[PDB]
Amino acid sequence: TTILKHLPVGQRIGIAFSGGLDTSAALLWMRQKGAVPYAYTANLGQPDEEDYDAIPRRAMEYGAENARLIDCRKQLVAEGIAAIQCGAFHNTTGGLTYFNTTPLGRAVTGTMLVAAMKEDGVNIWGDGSTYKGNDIERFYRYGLLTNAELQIYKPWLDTDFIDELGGRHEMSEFMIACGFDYKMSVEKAYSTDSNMLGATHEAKDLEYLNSSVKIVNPIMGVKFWDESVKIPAEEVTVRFEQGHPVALNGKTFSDDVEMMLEANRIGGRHGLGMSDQIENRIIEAKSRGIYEAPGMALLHIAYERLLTGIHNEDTIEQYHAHGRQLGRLLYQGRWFDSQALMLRDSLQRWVASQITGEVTLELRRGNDYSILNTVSENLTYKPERLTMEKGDSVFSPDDRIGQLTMRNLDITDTREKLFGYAKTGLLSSSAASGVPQVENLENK
Amino acid sequence: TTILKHLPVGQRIGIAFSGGLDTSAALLWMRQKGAVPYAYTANLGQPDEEDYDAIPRRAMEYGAENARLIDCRKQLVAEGIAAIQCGAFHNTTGGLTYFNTTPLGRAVTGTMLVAAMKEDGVNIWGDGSTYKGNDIERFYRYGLLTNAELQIYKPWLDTDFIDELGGRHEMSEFMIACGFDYKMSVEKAYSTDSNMLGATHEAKDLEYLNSSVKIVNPIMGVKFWDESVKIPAEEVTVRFEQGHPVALNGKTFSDDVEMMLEANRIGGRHGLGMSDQIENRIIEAKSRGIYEAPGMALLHIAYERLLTGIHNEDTIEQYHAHGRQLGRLLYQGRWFDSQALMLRDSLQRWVASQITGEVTLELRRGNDYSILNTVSENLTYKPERLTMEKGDSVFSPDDRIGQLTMRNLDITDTREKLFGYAKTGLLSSSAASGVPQVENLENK
Amino acid sequence: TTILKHLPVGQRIGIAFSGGLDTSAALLWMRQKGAVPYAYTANLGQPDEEDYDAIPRRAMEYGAENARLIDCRKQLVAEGIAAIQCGAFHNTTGGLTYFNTTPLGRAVTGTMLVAAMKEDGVNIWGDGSTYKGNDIERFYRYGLLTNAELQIYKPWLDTDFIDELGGRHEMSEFMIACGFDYKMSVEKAYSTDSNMLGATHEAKDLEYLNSSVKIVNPIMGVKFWDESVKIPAEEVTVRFEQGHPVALNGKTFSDDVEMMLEANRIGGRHGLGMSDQIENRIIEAKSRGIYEAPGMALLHIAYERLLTGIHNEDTIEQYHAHGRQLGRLLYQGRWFDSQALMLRDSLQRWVASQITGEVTLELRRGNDYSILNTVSENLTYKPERLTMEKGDSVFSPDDRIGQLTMRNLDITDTREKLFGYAKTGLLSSSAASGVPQVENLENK
Amino acid sequence: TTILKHLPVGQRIGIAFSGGLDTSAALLWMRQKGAVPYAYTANLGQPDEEDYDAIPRRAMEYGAENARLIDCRKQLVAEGIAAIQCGAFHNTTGGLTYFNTTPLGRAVTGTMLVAAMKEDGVNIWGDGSTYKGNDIERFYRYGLLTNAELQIYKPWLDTDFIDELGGRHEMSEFMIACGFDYKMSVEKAYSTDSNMLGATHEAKDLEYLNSSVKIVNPIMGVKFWDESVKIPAEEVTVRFEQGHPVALNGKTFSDDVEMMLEANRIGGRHGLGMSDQIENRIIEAKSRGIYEAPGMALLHIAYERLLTGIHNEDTIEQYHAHGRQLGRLLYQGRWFDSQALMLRDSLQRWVASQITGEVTLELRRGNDYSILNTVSENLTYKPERLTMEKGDSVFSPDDRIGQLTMRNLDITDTREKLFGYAKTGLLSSSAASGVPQVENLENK
Repeated sequence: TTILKHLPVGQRIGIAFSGGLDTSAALLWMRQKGAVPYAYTANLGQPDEEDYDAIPRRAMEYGAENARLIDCRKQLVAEGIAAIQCGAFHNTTGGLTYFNTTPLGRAVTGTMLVAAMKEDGVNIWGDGSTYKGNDIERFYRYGLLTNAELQIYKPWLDTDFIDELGGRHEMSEFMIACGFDYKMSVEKAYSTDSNMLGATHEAKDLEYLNSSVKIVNPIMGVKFWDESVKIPAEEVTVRFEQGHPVALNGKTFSDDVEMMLEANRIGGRHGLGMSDQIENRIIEAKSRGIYEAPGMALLHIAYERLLTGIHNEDTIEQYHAHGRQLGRLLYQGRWFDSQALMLRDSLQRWVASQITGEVTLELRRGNDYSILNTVSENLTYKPERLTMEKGDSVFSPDDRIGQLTMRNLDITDTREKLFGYAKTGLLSSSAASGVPQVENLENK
Repeated sequence: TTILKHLPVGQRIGIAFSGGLDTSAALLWMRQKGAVPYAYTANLGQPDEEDYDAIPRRAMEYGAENARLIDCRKQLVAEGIAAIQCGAFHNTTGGLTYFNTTPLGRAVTGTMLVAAMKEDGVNIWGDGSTYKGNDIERFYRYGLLTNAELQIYKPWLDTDFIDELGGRHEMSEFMIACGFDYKMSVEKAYSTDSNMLGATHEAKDLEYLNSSVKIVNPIMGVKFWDESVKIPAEEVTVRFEQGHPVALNGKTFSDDVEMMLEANRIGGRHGLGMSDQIENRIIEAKSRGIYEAPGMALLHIAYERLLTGIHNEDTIEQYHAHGRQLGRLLYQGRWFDSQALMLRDSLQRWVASQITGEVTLELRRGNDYSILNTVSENLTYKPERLTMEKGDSVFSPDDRIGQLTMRNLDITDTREKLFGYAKTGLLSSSAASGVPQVENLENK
Repeated sequence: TTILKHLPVGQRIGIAFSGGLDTSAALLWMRQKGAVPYAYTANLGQPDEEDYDAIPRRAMEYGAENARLIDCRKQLVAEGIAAIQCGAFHNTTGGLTYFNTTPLGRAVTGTMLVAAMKEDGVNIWGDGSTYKGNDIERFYRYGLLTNAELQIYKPWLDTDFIDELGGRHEMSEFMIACGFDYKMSVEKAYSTDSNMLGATHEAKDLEYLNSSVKIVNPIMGVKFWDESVKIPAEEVTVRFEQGHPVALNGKTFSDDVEMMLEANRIGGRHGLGMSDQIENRIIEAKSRGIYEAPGMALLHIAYERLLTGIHNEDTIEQYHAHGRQLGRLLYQGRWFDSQALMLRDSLQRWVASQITGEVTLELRRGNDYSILNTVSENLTYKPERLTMEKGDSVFSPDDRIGQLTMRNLDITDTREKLFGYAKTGLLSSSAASGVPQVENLENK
Repeated sequence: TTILKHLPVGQRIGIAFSGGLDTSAALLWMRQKGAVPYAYTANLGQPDEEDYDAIPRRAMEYGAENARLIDCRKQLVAEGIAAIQCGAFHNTTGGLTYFNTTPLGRAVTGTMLVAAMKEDGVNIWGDGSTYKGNDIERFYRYGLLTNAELQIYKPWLDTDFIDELGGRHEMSEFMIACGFDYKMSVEKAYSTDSNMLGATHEAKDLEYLNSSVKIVNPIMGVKFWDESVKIPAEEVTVRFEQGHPVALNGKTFSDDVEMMLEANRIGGRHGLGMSDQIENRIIEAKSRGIYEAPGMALLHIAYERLLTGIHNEDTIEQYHAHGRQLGRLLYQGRWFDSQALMLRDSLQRWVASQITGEVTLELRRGNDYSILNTVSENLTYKPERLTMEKGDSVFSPDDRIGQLTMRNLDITDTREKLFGYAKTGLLSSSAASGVPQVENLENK
């Protein structure tokens, strides 16, 4: 059996230990009931975390056999950069994009923490991810891809667990009954999950479509919708070498994690990258979220502007189509499946490899920015190529006339189709007024 | 022969008469050389045109046999609304979109003015569209689809024409030599083409990638990048009935043209919808443009937000894929070809028909706005459906466990593929650190 | 609760009564245990059924409250024709195709029999479809789409049912213990499911990949692989009007069911349309089947040959892409979902509507046939259009030279990309020998 | 200027010297008029060529400065194998496929012969490919990608050439007037172009759709449609290692050219792989051809059968979609463009790399064959996985019930859409009879 519904007494069980009430109470309870819990805390460069080292120590205090801090920043940023290179984003509204930051975080922690558990002889993961979300499924696959012998204990399937730690208040009472003066965090009107690529806000009041970003206190940027917050316009340069982001404002970095942290600071000052999406969950039901990803947004804008100046139309269209499809697979927890790897590897090799260049932007408030300059030794755009100024052209007016004439047979075929569609009722006429009129409900 | 290189003396020739120097000098010249020109001016609701009635009168004064004002506003707005319903936009940069406003305008005028010419027994169109642009090709097909017997005279293929009206100065001198005290318009640092769906700015200084929107004086909106321009935040509501935009700020309109003019006013106050694109022309070479489309942008944002709250994932993905493909066909001048009609009709019938609802936005500067509310009697998003509050769920925790178990065989297959790809060199390992590592250049 | 695990005593329960041992024993058992079963038999024009009227009478004899014969032939053939018009087939191997005949049959019976049950005040369906197949899921959705109040009783979830009717032998013993001298059918080396569109053979010895079509006794055609079976070559004509198949061998029919029965006879004489597929089930695991669909294959060949002579390339490619996607949705039981309806309606309206014409074939053995003639008043293929004979061409040699020159800028860009890819290691060189060499494992 | 319309007197000009009347007369004429022609003959393993060495000697006799035999077999077969691995075939009719053998041949010779010319200081190619075909465009790009300084002389643009060598008879008379007792080949009712991957037959009587394969004398196989030709059934095995075809009938080869020649012999004995296609040319007008490719067909069937037993559904669908798109690019002469390389490299790396296995077939006549066995150490199909025999399953009946329940919310949404579409007129009803009825012309 892969899924365990009862606490495996006397056995080693791993817990992805965040340090919050849920994992603190669960770890203490698992130790108290006879299991041997091992805690693993992922360093994800969370914007609202200032003391990762204190977390494993809290796990030991609550009963962990051993507690480790697993650094996942390097891997997280590497996958985030791959996602930018592939345009692996599928939830967009009016062009505004969610950068799939939670899905990227899960691909990294679901594999890395289970690998750390395996290394320690821990083959059971006590994962509390809930039954209505996407993470329960993402963690299930990533964990099993990493350890074929993995078993997953879902505490909420254990009646003994539910009877004692059924909610926040029960858990708080439990900690106190166990001798720990636990202090709960201040309640918010929504729930937040974050990593150094982005933050997601959902649930509670954000379940209502008449709530908006205004109820959120951003953790990676400023409240740009508040007129009293001063945000001076700022010029910023983003430079890539073979698809890899290497410099911001003319400066290079010791590693990609430092680069991403600076991208976040720059975008954050403006509130760049925030969006509000209604999305389709893996289970085919909709949820709503508010998102932040300042650095990812900054890199995305510059990367796409260079793409438009370097690649041909067929290639750009394959980037958009394959990237969206890849974004959906990423969201589904299938980032390492063959159908995703084949799209990601393709886009990195043939599209991203040629993205060498620099884009200059002026950032103002929120998503309001302007492109100021675009340069690249690989540009196929050239000011002289299609200019009507001066002269000297690769093709002549007579050449274009020949190209137009080559369209004649197909134009005749299309006209004949218009007559055919009018005869079969799909068009009112192939003309009337001149413009063909399609016969459907939207034709007023 | 379809294309004529010599002025057809003694024959009727139609001219799409804009009223500018080029069409004024060409019409006068064609009359002077023995042809019988007929002028057709399209009323396109251009933002920078205040006196359409004066244009046909100027055509008569310069030599037109007859001059007509053909109203194309109703048809233009109908096609613009269809484009919104279909998401028929393919040039996007970092999510910012060009609304294909010139391609829509050409589909309407290329067919309507040629139909008006045919009605008057005019079977030759003297069209000066240039040899390096997209319009020469769009007009060629739309014209021939409308009139199988159409011939197109390209003045720039006529050496006599070039010898006399080779440039702006030659044309100006010609008007004066012909007895007309012609007054040229003030020169700008770029060229503009517009209609009531949008304005495009290109050429001259905009050919350089280090020029930006700041050199443009917007004609449909304000200079939002200028801090001295005051733009108060504004709440706006956009309501649709079966995919059709029917109310703005709770008010309905006498017709769709009035609706679009109000959408433009609202978005215009904020500079909503402006973008800067490097695009691929039909001839496979790149050009650069600055675009305005305030009303189209406002409707697009609201339409997509409703789409995300109403349709399932497969359907939304077909809207994005088919809409982009349709946008490319529209740009190519193939809006009435079978491959475009089949996508447009499909999206209107099955996607747009269910878009009944209202979206509330707060518009600030440029593209910076926030979504404040989303309502629809057709929403499939419901706050109660996936909430962890209260209780009562359509599926249980045990149900989700079963769904996860059904993934086991495919998860095993994927793990086996990871081992297989590591063996064949595509992955460093199926793990190392835990995260599979793809073997390509972007892997640092 | 939608799914019921216990027999609903005293309530009306509908059974899709095939007349075999499984449904005979289940109906008798349900009556014996206190339920009130209503039997519904679908007339699907099964090739191996000679007495549909006897079935409802057998249901009454075994305990049915009422038993009805629901004719589904007209609807089945209508959906089969729609599938041909849309090329809604996704499981192909080396070009050989499975015509999704079981998925079409389920869409029709899942909706029609539940509608018949609802009409009779029966809101519970006792459906034995098994837990490992595709049908359990197809019937579940089609049933619930038709009756929102439907509950589905799965007998195999009832321990009392399993204890008594656990297998074929137990069921046979049960019938006898209940007073019925039941005579089981002769056992075969595989299982068969059929309707007038096609027959599927799977399970038992067909689970082994070293078994082949040779172990199957075809029920819609002859054993064409057996040299001793004589099959004279046969000329056949298939004619369509606006996408609808109307004549075979110059003869018309009283209705589409008669047409399809004749198509099956013609193809059947040759064994046309048989295939062997390894396919992916809805649950993401593979199964193997042997298939027959003589009439569907005959119509498919003629329809596609006309498509190639009538439609442009973009349109043909949309037919292939959208048709495959639609085939997958059909297989998933999503034939009536928005994402499927939008593809099916599109293809019927814009692709099928223009398919008017006739194709002549010579059928020999199995899939070996030749196309002998293709005619259509809508052909865009014309022998004179691209012939090098005589003369008179719509475009001239000079015109083609101009069209070639228009490719120059993009050719330069591609060459530059080849140099760029060689520099970044994706190509060995942009040349070596002359042919660019891609750097991957398949490059020997 | 890239294209030359006049013979470049005193300059070196390369000719792709086939040895037929056209290239013999053209080379002699070019020498006679003052140019310095260099002949290049591609060894393409043509099925109807028995003496390649005699060709360069004939070129010298007619006036070549130097004449070389360039072996292109290794490169041709490498690209043919890549095409099989990628399913790069887009012209299919009823599942029957054209294997893009001419497009593959042109990609290889267009680059290799121009590279050979460049190596010899020859920067002008006298290429007679005609103005109405696809090759003029394929050769133009492949040549210019290989040599940026290439100029192409089209003899048919030279009036002096046309005046003297306007047709077959004029050319024959020319050879004789120049002192060569030239003997023309026997005339056929169609034209043929071939290489070791396949042969194409077109033009003359094949321009008429009432002509058929029966007028063709196959050059790579037998006349399988002729009952008097005896073709015994034959068992054949095809084995792949990591996507590469390595053994036929249990035997390996010294190189891939020998392997392909044996594949051709095996398929040829049966006439496997012949098809008749109406296709869309690059210029958007249709042509008709008869095709042969026995070896390619044999490898394609085995490769796809293994694909279906090894890869998941998303991956197989990407293979079909990306492969067709790649086939169209190959046909267009864009095999080395970024948009093609990105699809080809992707499919080779992630799809083909896992195709290790062996398929056994029984070949009979033409396309009539049966699959007899399928084996692979990489199969994800397993007879035990979904069998209802014995027991022991990875998922239980209860697990499937949970998976079904997870569909409930989306099923409700779809039902609601059916009601919505009936209300807006797209469906007659969400039911009537039970089956939803789409409101379009094909609904009888």
